[PDB]
Amino acid sequence: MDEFEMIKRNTSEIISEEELREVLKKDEKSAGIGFEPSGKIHLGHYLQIKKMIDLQNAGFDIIIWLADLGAYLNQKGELDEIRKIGDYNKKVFEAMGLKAKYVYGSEHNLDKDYTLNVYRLALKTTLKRARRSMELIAREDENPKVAEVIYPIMQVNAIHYNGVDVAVGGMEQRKIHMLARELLPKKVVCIHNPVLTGLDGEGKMSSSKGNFIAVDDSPEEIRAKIKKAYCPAGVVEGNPIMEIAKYFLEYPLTIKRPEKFGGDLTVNSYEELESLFKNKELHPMRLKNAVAEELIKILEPIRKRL
Amino acid sequence: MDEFEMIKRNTSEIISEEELREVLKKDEKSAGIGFEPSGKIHLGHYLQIKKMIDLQNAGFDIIIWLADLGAYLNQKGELDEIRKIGDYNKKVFEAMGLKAKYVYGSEHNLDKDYTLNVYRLALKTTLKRARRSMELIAREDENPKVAEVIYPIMQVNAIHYNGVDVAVGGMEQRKIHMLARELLPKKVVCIHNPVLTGLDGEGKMSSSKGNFIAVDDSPEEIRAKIKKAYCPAGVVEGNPIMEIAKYFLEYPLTIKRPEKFGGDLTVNSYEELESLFKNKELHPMRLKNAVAEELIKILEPIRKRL
Ligand SMILES: N[C@@H](CC1=C2C=CCC=CC2=CC1)C(=O)O
Ligand SMILES: N[C@@H](CC1=C2C=CCC=CC2=CC1)C(=O)O
Ligand SMILES: [Ca+2]
Repeated sequence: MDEFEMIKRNTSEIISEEELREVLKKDEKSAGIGFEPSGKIHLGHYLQIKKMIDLQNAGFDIIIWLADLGAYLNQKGELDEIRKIGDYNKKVFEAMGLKAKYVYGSEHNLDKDYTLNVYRLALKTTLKRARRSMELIAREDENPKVAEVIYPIMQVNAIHYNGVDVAVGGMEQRKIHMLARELLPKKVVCIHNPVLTGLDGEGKMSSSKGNFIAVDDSPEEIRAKIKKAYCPAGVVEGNPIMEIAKYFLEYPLTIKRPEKFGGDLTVNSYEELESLFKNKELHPMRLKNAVAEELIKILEPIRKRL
Repeated sequence: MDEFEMIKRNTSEIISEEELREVLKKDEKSAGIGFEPSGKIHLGHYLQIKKMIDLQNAGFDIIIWLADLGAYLNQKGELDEIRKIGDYNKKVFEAMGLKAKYVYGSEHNLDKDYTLNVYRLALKTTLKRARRSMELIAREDENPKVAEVIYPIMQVNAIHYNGVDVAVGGMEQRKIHMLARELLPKKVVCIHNPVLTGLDGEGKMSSSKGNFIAVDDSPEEIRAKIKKAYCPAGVVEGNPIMEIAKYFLEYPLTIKRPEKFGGDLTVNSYEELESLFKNKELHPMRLKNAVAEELIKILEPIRKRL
C-alpha cells in the first residue's frame, strides 16, 4: 500500500506491520509522540517529526506530548523553566510544517483519574521491568531515584490517556512501549525511528555533548559543524554525514567538482551516494560541503518561520 | 539546477552539458525528436517520449516529427500507409501525456525551400559519412539504395528547419546528430537516450524482431512476455528486466514476497534493486512479477485512451 510504504520508510521497526495494516483501514486514526522539552531541537527531533508528518498525510490525527513533568522526574530542572522550553519546542515543531494537537503533560498528568491509573499501573509493573525500560533514557545518577521508575508508567498511561492507535518514538523508547502493549487493554502499534549518530562519531545526537545540528542553526554554524564532523573515507556505518544524506537530503543531487577530479557527480539516490563513498570515488570533504549546503537548503523554511 | 538534473536523468549522453546550460537561460527554447512511424509503439518509444516530457517541464516547446518520408526512404512500405500509422502514433504520444506540436514530414519535407536546403547539405556531406551515419538505422540491404544517403540529409535539415535548440534521439541517432552539429551554422544540443535491450536479450527492442512490450499490450501479454524474458539471476548488464526497472518504475517500491523467501522487500531506489539482484537477494521470478505488475499499472492509462 502507498500509505504503508510511506509510513515504513526509514523506520527501525514497526510493532507490528500486520496490526498497522489494520489501523490504516479505519476511518479515524491517531498517533502520538512525546518529547522531554529540549533547549536545542536537532535533526534527531526532526527525523521523528518527519515521521509524524507521514502519518498526518495518511489520515492520522497527530498529538505531540510535551513531557514537562517527565523531564522533571528525569532531573532536567524545575517545572517553570521546562515549560518555557516546551513553548519554544512547540514553536519549532510547527515551523517544521506539522499541524497537530500540542498538549502539555502537566496540564493532564496530574488530574485525579490520571494519577490513579498511574498507581494502578504501578501495581502491574515490576521494578526490574521499570528499571530496564529507563536504561537509555534516565539521566545518569549514582543514586537512582524513585522518580526514575515512575517516569515509564506515566509514559505508558499517556498512550492510554491519548487513545491513539499508533505510538511513535526513537528506538530508545522500545522497552517502555513494549510495557504499554502488555499492560494496557488495547495493544498500541509502535513505530520506532533510528537513533542518529552524533557528529563526532561518539554516541547519539543530543542537546548535551554538542555533537548535533540544530534545525535553526545558521548557515555558518551548519558548515563549521559539518566541516569537522566524523567522516572517514570509505566508511558508511557510524558515519553521521552519510546518515544525514540518507534521512534528510532530497534526490537527485549534484556534487560539483572540477574535471581534474572526475567532474560533476549526479547522484540519483542515497544508495548511489553510498556506493561512490564506499569506493573512495568521493573525497570526504567534498561530501561534507555538499551535504552542508543541501542541509542549509532543507532547513531554510524552518528558519524563516521562526 | 533541478531542471538540468531532471533532463539528464537516464540519458546516455548530452552533447554538451555546457551548451545545454546556456539553452536553459533563454526565455524560449525548443526540442525535437522524430520517429519513423511504427505499427507497434513499445517501451523503446516510451522512454524517448518520457524524456520529451522532462524537457517540456523544463520550459521547452516540444516538436514531434513523424518521419513518414524518412520511413519511406528506409524501406518501410508505401508512403500512404506510413502516414496513417503516424496518425496512430500521434494518438499514442498524446495518450502518454505529451502535449506537443505534431508535424508530418511530407507536409514540410517537399516544399521548394526545404528541398533546396536538402541539396545544399548534400554538397557538404560525403557519401562515406552519410553511409556511416546509417549503420544502425538502415534496414538491412545487400544492394544499398541512394535513398539510404538522402535519409540522413533529411534528418539534419529537419533539425535546422524546426529551429530547435535541442535534438533528442536514441544513441543510434548520434552520428546523424553529430553530422548536424558540423553542417548547420548553429551547433544544436544533442540528448541521446539509451537503447533498450530486447526481452530475449538478443539485441535492441524492435517491433521487427518480436521482443518488445507494446504500450497497448494487455496485462496477459505483458505478463507472458515478461515471464519468459532474458533475466539470469545476478546478471544486471544486458538484462532487459533490470533496464525496465531502471527506466520506467517509480521508487521507492515494494516487492511482495512470502515470509519463507524473506518477506516483503522495500526498495528505496533502482541502485538498491541493483545491489539486491547482483547479490542474489532477489530471485528473477520476484523481479519479473513485480516489473510486470508495475508496468501494467504504468501503461494502463495509455491503454485506455486507445
Ligand atoms: N520518553 C520520552 C519522553 C516522553 C514522556 C515522559 C513522561 C511521561 C509521559 C509521556 C511521555 C511521552 C514521551 C523521551 O525520551 O523524550
Ligand atoms: N532518424 C530517426 C527518425 C527521424 C527522421 C527520419 C528521416 C528524416 C527526417 C527527420 C527525422 C527525424 C527523426 C530514426 O532513426 O527513427
Ligand atoms: Ca522569520
